[PDB]
Amino acid sequence: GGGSMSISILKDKKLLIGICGSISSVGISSYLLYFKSFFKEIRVVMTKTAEDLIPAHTVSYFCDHVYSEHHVEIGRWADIYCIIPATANILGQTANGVAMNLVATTVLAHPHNTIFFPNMNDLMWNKTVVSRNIEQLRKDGHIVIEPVEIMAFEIATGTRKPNRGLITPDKALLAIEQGFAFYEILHLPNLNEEQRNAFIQSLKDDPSQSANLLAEAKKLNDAQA
Amino acid sequence: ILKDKKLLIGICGSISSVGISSYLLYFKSFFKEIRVVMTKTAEDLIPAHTVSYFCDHVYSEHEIGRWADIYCIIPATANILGQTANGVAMNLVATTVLAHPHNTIFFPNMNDLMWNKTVVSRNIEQLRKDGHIVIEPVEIRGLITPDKALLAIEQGFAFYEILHLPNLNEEQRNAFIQSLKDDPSQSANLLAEAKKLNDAQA
Amino acid sequence: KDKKLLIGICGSISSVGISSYLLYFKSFFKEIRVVMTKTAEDLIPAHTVSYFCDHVYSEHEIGRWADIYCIIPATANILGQTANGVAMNLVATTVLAHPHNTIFFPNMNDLMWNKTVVSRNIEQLRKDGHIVIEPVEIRGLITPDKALLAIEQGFAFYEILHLPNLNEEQRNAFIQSLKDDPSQSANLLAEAKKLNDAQA
Amino acid sequence: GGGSMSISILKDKKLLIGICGSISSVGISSYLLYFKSFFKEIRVVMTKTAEDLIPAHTVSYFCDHVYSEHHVEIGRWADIYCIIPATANILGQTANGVAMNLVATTVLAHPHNTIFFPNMNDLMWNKTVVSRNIEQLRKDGHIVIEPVEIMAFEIATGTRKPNRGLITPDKALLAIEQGFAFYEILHLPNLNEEQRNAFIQSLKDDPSQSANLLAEAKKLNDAQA
Ligand SMILES: Cc1cc2nc3c(=O)[nH]c(=O)nc-3n(C[C@H](O)[C@H](O)[C@H](O)COP(=O)(O)OP(=O)(O)OC[C@H]3O[C@@H](n4cnc5c(N)ncnc54)[C@H](O)[C@@H]3O)c2cc1C
Ligand SMILES: Cc1cc2nc3c(=O)[nH]c(=O)nc-3n(C[C@H](O)[C@H](O)[C@H](O)COP(=O)(O)OP(=O)(O)OC[C@H]3O[C@@H](n4cnc5c(N)ncnc54)[C@H](O)[C@@H]3O)c2cc1C
Ligand SMILES: Cc1cc2nc3c(=O)[nH]c(=O)nc-3n(C[C@H](O)[C@H](O)[C@H](O)COP(=O)(O)OP(=O)(O)OC[C@H]3O[C@@H](n4cnc5c(N)ncnc54)[C@H](O)[C@@H]3O)c2cc1C
Ligand SMILES: Cc1cc2nc3c(=O)[nH]c(=O)nc-3n(C[C@H](O)[C@H](O)[C@H](O)COP(=O)(O)OP(=O)(O)OC[C@H]3O[C@@H](n4cnc5c(N)ncnc54)[C@H](O)[C@@H]3O)c2cc1C
Repeated sequence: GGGSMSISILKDKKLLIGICGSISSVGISSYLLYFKSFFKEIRVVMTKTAEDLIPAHTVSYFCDHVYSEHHVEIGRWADIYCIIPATANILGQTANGVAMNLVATTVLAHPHNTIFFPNMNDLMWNKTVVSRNIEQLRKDGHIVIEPVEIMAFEIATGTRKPNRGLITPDKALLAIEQGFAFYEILHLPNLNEEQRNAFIQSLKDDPSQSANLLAEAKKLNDAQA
Repeated sequence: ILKDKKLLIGICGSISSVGISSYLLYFKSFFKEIRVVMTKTAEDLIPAHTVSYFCDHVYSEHEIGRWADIYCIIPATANILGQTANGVAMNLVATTVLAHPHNTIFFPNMNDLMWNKTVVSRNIEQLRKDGHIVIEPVEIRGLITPDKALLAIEQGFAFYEILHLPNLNEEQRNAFIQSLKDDPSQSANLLAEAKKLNDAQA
Repeated sequence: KDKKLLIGICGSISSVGISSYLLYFKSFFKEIRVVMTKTAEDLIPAHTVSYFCDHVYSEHEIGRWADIYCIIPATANILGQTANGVAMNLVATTVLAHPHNTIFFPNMNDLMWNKTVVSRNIEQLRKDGHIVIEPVEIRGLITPDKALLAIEQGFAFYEILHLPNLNEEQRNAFIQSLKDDPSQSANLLAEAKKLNDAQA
Repeated sequence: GGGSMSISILKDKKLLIGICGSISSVGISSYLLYFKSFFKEIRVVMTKTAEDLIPAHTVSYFCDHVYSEHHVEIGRWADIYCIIPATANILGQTANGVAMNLVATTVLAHPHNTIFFPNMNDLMWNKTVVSRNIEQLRKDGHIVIEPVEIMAFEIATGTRKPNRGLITPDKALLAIEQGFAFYEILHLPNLNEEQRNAFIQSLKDDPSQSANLLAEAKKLNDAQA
């Protein structure tokens, strides 16, 4: 199924997007504008390197507000906290509980969990620490959306090298929907392990079903209070 | 037939400048060398250091007309059209139009409202009467895609080159032009045939 | 006629008194915003002008926000820019970004006013659909009340001239009554719209 | 054997040296100048604290170029990336995949592995986290050259306390040669565990043999393709 199918569950949600210092951040509007018609309100928090690549005044044209590091309530303001693109550095900080910029701090100050969208060249992606930190973030309850292997321009080399890049805005929207349904189903009180793994396994096989799955998981929740 | 030429791209203060990389990278495999000159508003939207990752050099408002073999302004604002159409040159982008030998290819980009303003159409027609080329935008009204932009650049180069062949006559001149306005992907084959009829009639 | 009015201030000494106009316009329009050039800000700070209107746009959207865009006072430079399609400051740009036409209130000394290029730019602006209110010989601005009457008259001019499914008869009938009583603009235009939809 | 014996393998190599905020950085010229006659080209990337101790304009007198934090291609530019002197902080960042300055980022963006030269007083060296991070860097494939116990001036105390200091420029040059031969031999395709451990064990017993060892390990590589 498609991406614009579980729109229901994002209709009233506040989305906070953290932008890190990756060259793909220059194109973040393609994500922002696409998300704009699905959430109640979208705000952005940026690192300094992201601001050096693309100014906060530019990003503000594509969302409701931009938080710059020159704001500790934004983690509670957001219903969904998504970091895209996420650098190896933000993964290292968040996986190790270090919070030196507002994006990494928002991970700790945000109530539930964070959805990361890593983006780096294949060289950095194959470093041991990066994989270790990804797996630590996953074990701590955060969600790390896998990038796709493509041949993109390498800023460093001026030629096309192998790069681990972002999924399209619709596949990202599906990833956010799926992840939200993941956390909500995982933390429903009046359910047992078999029904919970039943709802989770069908989310990993068809994420466009998130709306229908979550909607049914809530009604089996109250029926079993 | 552009692998020999130096391409200079001037960026003006439009939000579409944030996507200029999509053009720069695409052009990179067709021209000998691509450099960029920016306005201050364009730099405020997207820094010159960011653009530099996608080209050979970026000239900021902090010679280049003669360096370029082809000068393309993309995106072009209404203001840059008003300046160039009236011979006013207050930033480096407009000045390069005056300092560049031959003609300039403009890629205007504006909302549908500004495009229908009388002064804007007047300035477009003035630029066209002065020998410059103004590429029409499409409805998606935005800029054409990088592949169509490349075809338009090629077509414009072939236009100016055929129009300024010395020992050729009006009928064959419009003959080479009319087949370019009907098939721009033939620019390589037509221009190559126009030069060999040139020396054959010396 | 509770439309939104945007006023552009150019670098003229008369800008120091722009409040006398703003306040007067404020007593007719419910919402008034101002956009300034840098020179106008050097003469009178934007924070000072902000005491007399709802918001001041500085050089440190608004064309579509405004229903009526009026440049007062307008310098020779702003006339040269707007007449030639050149937009180098926010005031001149708003002329291009505004959906309809602009009302200019030129203010300059008689020397600059009698220069050929200035008259040429005025006539070019008029030929392009913009309205240029004539100054008085003192060459200064008309009083605020007459300025408000001129703004109403100009707005109704453009609105009546562009009625789609209405004919030259009723259109010239609504126009001739505007040149004789501009304070009737609100009553005239309101009657022109209802004859509009009645003749769809 | 001596240090100027395996010069062959550095003749065509580009060396990037990262300087961290240690007082020994004030004397880095003794290393730079000594290395200058052995590599094709030597560039430097500095942290802010290193720049506070010794200005980048001063270091530029002793190498080909100085990268200051006020440059993501330098990791691919370098053939060999060496961090000297390395602070406890740079070890903490690199061991945990955190990249907040250009030196630590270059570790991730550099294609192979990094050779660290730690330098700190004996007090910091005996902290548990420092040893843990050293061992983590070693387990992740990086090389950490051991400092030597001496009695040096303590900036903090104005008297001589025990300090863990750098090896001489020639022993460092040997360490770089040895480490380069280590990685190259470790990643030769057409070799088996017994021949590889044979080449490695003789590198740990005589590093001045690196040139002869690597040269032979390549010719047994192609002979076994
Ligand atoms: C053009 C370019 C593209 C890049 N693309 C990628 C990529 O796709 N993937 C990838 O993994 N890496 C990439 N990097 C490297 C990455 O930017 C560095 O690792 C950087 O240090 C991490 O940036 P960040 O936005 O995650 O955090 P940053 O906020 O950038 O943290 C480091 C930077 O922030 C500033 N800073 C100062 N104090 C602090 C503080 N207390 N907390 C936080 N920041 C501080 C510093 O000036 C420093 O440059 C790129 C670098 C460049 C120059
Ligand atoms: C987000 C945004 C998007 C826009 N998109 C479009 C569009 O698609 N189409 C369109 O026609 N118009 C657009 N405009 C309006 C356009 O930017 C203005 O008309 C502007 O004056 C055009 O500038 P330019 O890039 O043509 O040349 P510029 O060189 O930008 O023209 C002069 C401008 O540059 C700055 N500048 C020049 N020299 C200096 C200096 N020495 N110091 C400081 N500042 C200096 C000034 O602030 C001035 O506004 C847009 C404006 C904005 C804010
Ligand atoms: C005391 C005083 C009295 C005046 N009286 C009159 C009058 O009676 N009538 C009249 O018509 N005018 C008057 N002017 C304005 C003056 O005559 C000029 O015409 C002035 O440049 C008008 O500009 P502006 O008001 O439109 O402001 P703006 O359009 O903002 O003027 C442009 C300003 O930006 C700066 N600038 C320079 N280069 C650039 C660039 N490339 N891009 C952007 N900005 C640039 C300049 O310093 C200049 O002041 C007066 C000015 C002063 C100081
Ligand atoms: C004179 C002196 C000598 C020292 N000698 C030693 C030694 O021999 N061994 C040892 O282990 N420690 C030493 N230290 C302590 C060490 O400098 C600190 O731990 C320091 O924070 C690490 O410096 P660095 O060069 O590794 O990284 P730094 O780049 O120095 O990181 C911290 C410093 O960088 C600046 N900074 C700001 N934002 C960022 C960012 N996003 N990323 C990186 N840096 C940022 C800060 O101003 C801060 O002071 C010494 C300190 C001093 C003052």
